[PDB]
Amino acid sequence: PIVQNLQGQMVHQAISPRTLNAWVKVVEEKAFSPEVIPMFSALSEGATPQDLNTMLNTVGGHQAAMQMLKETINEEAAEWDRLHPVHMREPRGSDIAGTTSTLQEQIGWMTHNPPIPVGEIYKRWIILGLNKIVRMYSPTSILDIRQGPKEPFRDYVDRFYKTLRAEQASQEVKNWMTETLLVQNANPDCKTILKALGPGATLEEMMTACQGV
Amino acid sequence: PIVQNLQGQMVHQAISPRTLNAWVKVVEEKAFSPEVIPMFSALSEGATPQDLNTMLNTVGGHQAAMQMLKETINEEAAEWDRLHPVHMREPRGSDIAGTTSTLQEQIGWMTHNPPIPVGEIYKRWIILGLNKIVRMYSPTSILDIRQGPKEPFRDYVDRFYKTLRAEQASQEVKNWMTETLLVQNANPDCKTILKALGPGATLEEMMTACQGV
Amino acid sequence: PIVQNLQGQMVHQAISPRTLNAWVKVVEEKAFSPEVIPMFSALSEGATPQDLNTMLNTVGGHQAAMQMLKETINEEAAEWDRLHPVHMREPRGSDIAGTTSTLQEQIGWMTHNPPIPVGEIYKRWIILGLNKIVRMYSPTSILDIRQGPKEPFRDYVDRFYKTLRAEQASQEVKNWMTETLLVQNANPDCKTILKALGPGATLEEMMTACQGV
Amino acid sequence: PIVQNLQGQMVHQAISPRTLNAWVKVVEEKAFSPEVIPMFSALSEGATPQDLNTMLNTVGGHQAAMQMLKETINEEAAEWDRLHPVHMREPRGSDIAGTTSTLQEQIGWMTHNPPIPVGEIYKRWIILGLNKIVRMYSPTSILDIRQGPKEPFRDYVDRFYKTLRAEQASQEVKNWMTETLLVQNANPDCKTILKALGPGATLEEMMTACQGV
Amino acid sequence: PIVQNLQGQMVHQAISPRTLNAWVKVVEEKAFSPEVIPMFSALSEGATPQDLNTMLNTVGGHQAAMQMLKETINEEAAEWDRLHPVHMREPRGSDIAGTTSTLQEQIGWMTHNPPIPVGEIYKRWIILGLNKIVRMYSPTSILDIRQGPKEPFRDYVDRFYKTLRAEQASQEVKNWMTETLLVQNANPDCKTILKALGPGATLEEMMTACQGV
Amino acid sequence: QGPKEPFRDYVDRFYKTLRAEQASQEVKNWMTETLLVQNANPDCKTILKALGPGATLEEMMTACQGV
Amino acid sequence: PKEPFRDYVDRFYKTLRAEQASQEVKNWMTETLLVQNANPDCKTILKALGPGATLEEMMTACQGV
Amino acid sequence: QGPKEPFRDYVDRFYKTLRAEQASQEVKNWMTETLLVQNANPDCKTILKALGPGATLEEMMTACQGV
Amino acid sequence: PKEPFRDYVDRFYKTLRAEQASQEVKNWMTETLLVQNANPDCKTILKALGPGATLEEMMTACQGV
Amino acid sequence: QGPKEPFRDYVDRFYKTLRAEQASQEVKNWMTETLLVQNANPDCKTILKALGPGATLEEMMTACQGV
Amino acid sequence: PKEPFRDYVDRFYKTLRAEQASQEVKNWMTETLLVQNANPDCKTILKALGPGATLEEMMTACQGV
Amino acid sequence: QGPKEPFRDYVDRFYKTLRAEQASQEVKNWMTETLLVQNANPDCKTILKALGPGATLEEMMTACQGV
Amino acid sequence: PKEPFRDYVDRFYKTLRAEQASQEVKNWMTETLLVQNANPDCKTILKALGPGATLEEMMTACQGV
Amino acid sequence: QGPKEPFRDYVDRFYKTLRAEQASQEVKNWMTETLLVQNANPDCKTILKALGPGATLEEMMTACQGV
Amino acid sequence: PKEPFRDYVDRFYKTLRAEQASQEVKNWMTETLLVQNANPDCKTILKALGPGATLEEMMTACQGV
Repeated sequence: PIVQNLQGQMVHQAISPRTLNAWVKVVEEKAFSPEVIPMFSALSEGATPQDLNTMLNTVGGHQAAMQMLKETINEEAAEWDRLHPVHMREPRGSDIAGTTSTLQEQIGWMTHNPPIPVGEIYKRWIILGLNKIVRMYSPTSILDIRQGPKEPFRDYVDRFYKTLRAEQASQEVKNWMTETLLVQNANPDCKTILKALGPGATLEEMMTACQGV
Repeated sequence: PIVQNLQGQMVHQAISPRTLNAWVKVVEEKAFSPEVIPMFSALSEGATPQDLNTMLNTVGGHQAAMQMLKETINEEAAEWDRLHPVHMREPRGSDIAGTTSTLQEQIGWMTHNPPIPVGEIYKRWIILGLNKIVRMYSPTSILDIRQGPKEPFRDYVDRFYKTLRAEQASQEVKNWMTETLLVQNANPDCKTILKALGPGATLEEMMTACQGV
Repeated sequence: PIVQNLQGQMVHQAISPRTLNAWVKVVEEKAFSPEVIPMFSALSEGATPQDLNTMLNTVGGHQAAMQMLKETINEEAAEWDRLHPVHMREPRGSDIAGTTSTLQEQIGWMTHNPPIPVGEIYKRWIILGLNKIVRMYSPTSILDIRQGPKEPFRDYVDRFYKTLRAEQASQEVKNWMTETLLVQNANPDCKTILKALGPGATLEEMMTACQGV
Repeated sequence: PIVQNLQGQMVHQAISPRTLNAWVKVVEEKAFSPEVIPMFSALSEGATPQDLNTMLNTVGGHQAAMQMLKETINEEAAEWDRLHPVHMREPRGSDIAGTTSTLQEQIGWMTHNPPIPVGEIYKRWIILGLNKIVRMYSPTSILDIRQGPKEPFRDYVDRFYKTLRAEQASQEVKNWMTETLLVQNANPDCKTILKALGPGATLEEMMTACQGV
Repeated sequence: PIVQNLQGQMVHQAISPRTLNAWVKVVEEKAFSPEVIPMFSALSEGATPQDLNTMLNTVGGHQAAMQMLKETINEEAAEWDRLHPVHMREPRGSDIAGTTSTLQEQIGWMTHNPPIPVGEIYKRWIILGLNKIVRMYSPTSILDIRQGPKEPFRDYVDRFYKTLRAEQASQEVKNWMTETLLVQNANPDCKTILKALGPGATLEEMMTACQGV
Repeated sequence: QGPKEPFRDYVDRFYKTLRAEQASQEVKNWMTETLLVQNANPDCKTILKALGPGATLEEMMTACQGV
Repeated sequence: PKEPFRDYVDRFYKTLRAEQASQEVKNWMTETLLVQNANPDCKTILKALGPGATLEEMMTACQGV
Repeated sequence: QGPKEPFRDYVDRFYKTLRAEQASQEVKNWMTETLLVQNANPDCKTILKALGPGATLEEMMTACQGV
Repeated sequence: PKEPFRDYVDRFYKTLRAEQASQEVKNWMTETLLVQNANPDCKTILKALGPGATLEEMMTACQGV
Repeated sequence: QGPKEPFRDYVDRFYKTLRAEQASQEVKNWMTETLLVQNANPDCKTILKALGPGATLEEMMTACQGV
Repeated sequence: PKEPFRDYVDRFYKTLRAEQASQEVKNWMTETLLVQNANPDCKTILKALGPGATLEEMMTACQGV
Repeated sequence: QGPKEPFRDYVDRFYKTLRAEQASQEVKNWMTETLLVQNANPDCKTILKALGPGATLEEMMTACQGV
Repeated sequence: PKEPFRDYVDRFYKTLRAEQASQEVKNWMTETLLVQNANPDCKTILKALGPGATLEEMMTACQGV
Repeated sequence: QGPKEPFRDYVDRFYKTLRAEQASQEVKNWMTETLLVQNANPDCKTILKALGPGATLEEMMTACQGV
Repeated sequence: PKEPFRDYVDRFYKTLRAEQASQEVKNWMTETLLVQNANPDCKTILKALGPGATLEEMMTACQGV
């Protein structure tokens, strides 16, 4: 992170040891279940690119996942260099990625007016790679999720949304999936309740109708 | 949060990374079980509206829940604008919600004399939305909770109160529910013990009578 | 808590958000099992009455438990007013409870010479209420605890002491309970080993005799 | 702990609330399993005797364990007074134990040149008492540990070493126990593999030979 | 760690008590499962050799593991003394290991220009020893890992990679192992799917082909 | 509600009981909304739940007649 | 009896094109009679819509039961 | 208490034993309150628990006679 | 024998309106005799109230057992 | 797809249905890619998955004919 | 029928060395005929490669099925 | 110890073996205390454990004779 | 044989009041003979006390076995 | 290795296969050390593991002949 | 056949004290012949030591198999 020093000038604060341990727990124990993206996004709040690379040094070891992450970062760095050609110096994609930039360059950019938020930029490329990894480690297609013959509708909704949260689908597809597939893949008793609501039903109406089904 | 700087003037302290991770754990792993409201209320102590929005950026992803939260916030923001028409400037509902206000406006209001506690105000609108979400994700009506034929009365009381804590019921209804339904839905042996106490029984008397039932 | 400011004068430090979350976890998940009293006592180290009330705002919601806590606090506040009649001003019971006192009154009392430790006083009234609540939520009388026919003696000793720790019993009764009931309620094989030690046996002798029984 | 104040003079920092809660978790939930000694040793890093007594106020409640701890501390305090007769004043055993010494005496001793490290001294007496308690609560003699007929050798080695770590045995006895009993109490198939290594085998050789046995 | 003091000069900050407790949890509870190396690497960020030795004082007790660690450190210290003969003074291997160096020597080296990063050097020797220990405590050869007849391919990939992460294999061997053994040891149905991809398949292609197999 | 009981008869039983019930009007409001659906016959209950909680008694009867 | 509801509808509206009642009557005819002359199962399903149902609602609800 | 034993007889057994018991008056207080109910016959015990712990022995006998 | 307790009460008080003892006797009559002439099960339930029971307590306790 | 149905017939069924389906072109894109493989016959599905998602319909038919 | 695919290939190419069609024909002969004259199982496996398959792909795919 | 073996005979077996055992005197001290009780016959072992670890061999034999 | 140990003790001490040996003998008589003339089970239990046992220890140990 | 196969024959099978194997010399080193023991017959494998990984092929054969 | 290995050793060395070959031969005799004349099971166990085994290794390994 970045902290105002005793002289009032902004200075680096290293990402604290037990924060990195909380990220190591998230990488090692949750096996890229979709909550890894929220927890990465949270633990890296205000992280400089040096801090973000300090976190990715423990995605290393998951060498298949790390490869997908590195190539996604490189792909986005090239796309940055394409969208923003050459005119502190303005950061190139490798400067955003914290490989070629100095720490003082990173903090300078993040503390500029207007800010050049290279940390919270690079964090988007990393989150996009983590989305690819969460897809790879997903156990099921959304089309495989069906309600158990005695499964509570809440628990099926959780299985469904947890899977949907991993999918590649655009929001327009996720809307269609929510309405059609959540109804379609319910068990026949609960499906009968859901069908009676008609196509415009909110998830609130669906679940409140199916309490104790 | 808000912290007195080295100059003695009040300044922003960002909600720390591992605090946000503790909130991500509460959203992701506890599936809007009713303890999500206490834990939100605790983790957001002294949060500015910018901090609260930083926490809600991880209710996003639970898109059905996030919709209920956004529309509840907008509903309360309109109700604020109705209850407090136009006369720092006094905050409009979108200023309470931290969308249109600056961070310095938020801290200025929260540090005024008397304080204008826009953080601990907005936190009530958020908690009201989380109550709607906790209802939606509740597994059972309070009327579905019945003591198992060999369930310890303590464990049934916990199942009952945990469900009652999710319900929409006003306190007058919750009082009636406690006295009549907790007795009514006990198993017949324990119900016989509870009935013998009469209608005025405290929960202490009920549980102390039913130890080892 | 209370912290020496940059001017050297003592000032309030708010009980930190993730400390309150650790208390919410203790209230919500451990269901007033007896370790709730140690964890309350620990998390509230150096808490002012405003801090303690900030912690009790999450016992609220457990409305039966909260009622027992409020009436125990009020009972102790009246007993304080009785034991210390009217002569900073000396704190009345409601000043100890942090309802009628200002934060500066609370810190002034806690930092006086000699100290008037209104925080670590009020914390005793709260712990006394938590003892009543731990009794109510206890699953068994100490007289119901018997060693399983193949239960290791250590595990029965833990079940016994965990229950004994919840009981109302004075220390003289707890001594008698330890010696007579721990022997009496062992299974007949282990009971035979324990009886052979005679009445003066320490718990160390009992357990070291019963390793691998 | 001890911290350099803004004037550069050393001053007390109270053992933080959530550190005490992490110790309460270790005492309450791990039932004096042998890792309680490492976790006590870690959480009490740089603790003054006042801090250490603040931690032992939650071993209280485990009244049998607390008695063994108190009498071990008193025994060591007398042994200190014997080994160091009367000549800040030099600390007596009760000054090491933080009962008769002031906080400023404790910090003065710990910050002297050479240091008089009354905290990290007293912590040894406490750890010696915790060793007695870990023995009492041990479930088995080391002689009771035998490998299951299909138990992986790693898991038996863990059961064995975890038990050995609780035993009274001197290091010379622990060496003999490791070599003879770990071989002797293996199941006959794995025992056949281990015997083939001869008496000089390292634990590395034993385990690498028994992978997938 | 190392922190800039109020005078701007760099000074020691002790590795905080609850950080050491998080390491004790990692050593005691995770039984040298391979995530112990990431968690050591994370918790020891910026650790001086005195801090690292403070962490290794709780690998002590796992006396077989501690022996492998000590001899690996001594082996690397001798190799350091060989690779860097005698010319602050330049650190010898025992100065890197923090046995013969002073704390001020350690911080002086770590804060030099260019830095002499004795902490993040010594941490490599420790991690190399932890790799030996993780091998010893590994439950299986990579050749023993086979997919269950109904095991999801994701779960077999996790079992495989978790085992591969423990192995001695160089990266060239790990590449060959990934491609040939992951295919070879799949169950015959999933193996049929994997074989159809040909030898060049990425892990992404393998897993996306085997979703719901 | 009985296993074959017409919904108009069950409504009559319910409100006839509710007049004797001694709880306050606030509780009776919650009762009329929650219990009337909860204790309905499983077929009739399935019809009623599809109306949602805002339905009037007239609408509930109009839907459930002949179920 | 067991005629698919779309076929019963087609018969009904084909007849309603022929018989010559006034518009208010034809409205009432569709709304009451299309339900009341339906198969007993279909009639039971259709009454769950109440009196406001358009034909599209009736067909999408019934599905031939 | 026996499976058919009159409560007055069980009280006589209990207090006759309590006079021989060697524990202090503090323990005997706890005994008279806790054990007398705990070891009562399950029917009689069900009557006694409904009186609550503040009941006198006279009240306990007055309630349990003829159970 | 098995008469519902409300009916036994009604018979008793209907009789107590007729027989002419003084008020102190009538008080004692309700309190002792309404219990002691009850059905044996009802009598067993009613004695659990002790001597202080009003008729409302007696009826709400017994419920016809 | 049927247990013995030729893949060209299943493709005809699928796209004939897809023309009647009322969802937007964005959804239909996702449908044509995902559902066509997902609902294929297990043998034919095994052939299709080996082509990967980038395969054209012509390639899918060319592979699955005679499966 | 059940001849191992390598032996069928060897027979085919041994024959293709003898019969005298032009190069474009020989290319088409290997590509179409080596598949179309294969055993029915082998033919089924080989068509999964499409028309671009080299002989090395054909043999490493078929493995004699 | 055998299922019927007199404790004096088991002590003779044990110490006769202990003289042949090659471990150091520190280990033999731990052996004589721990193993002698641990490997005793379950009845005899129950007698021995009640003496506690500080008992002498003479006391152990004096207690276990005729068990 | 199966006589409760308290009764055997009472017989023994009643006899020891009568027979006229000197005090050192009477001490030895209680200590050795009260054990050695006991029932074989009682004797087995009592030897577990060793020679130092007072009569109160003997009775509280034996309990009539 | 076969259930009765002489170790010299299994070594010949293994290295004859290893010459055909297309992996690099780094992989073949790991193969010769790991697989030769791992795939040995359970009796022969038990002999081989007792030699440890540093043993030469000559030592492995010298130990396993006649197993 | 089934003779305990210590007894076979004792017979062998008792004989080796008598027969008069030179020292290099006696070394080879102990090393090869003590194994090769052993019982077939013992011989199988002993070859697992290789040629370097001293008699103490041979006895502590074999244990009479």
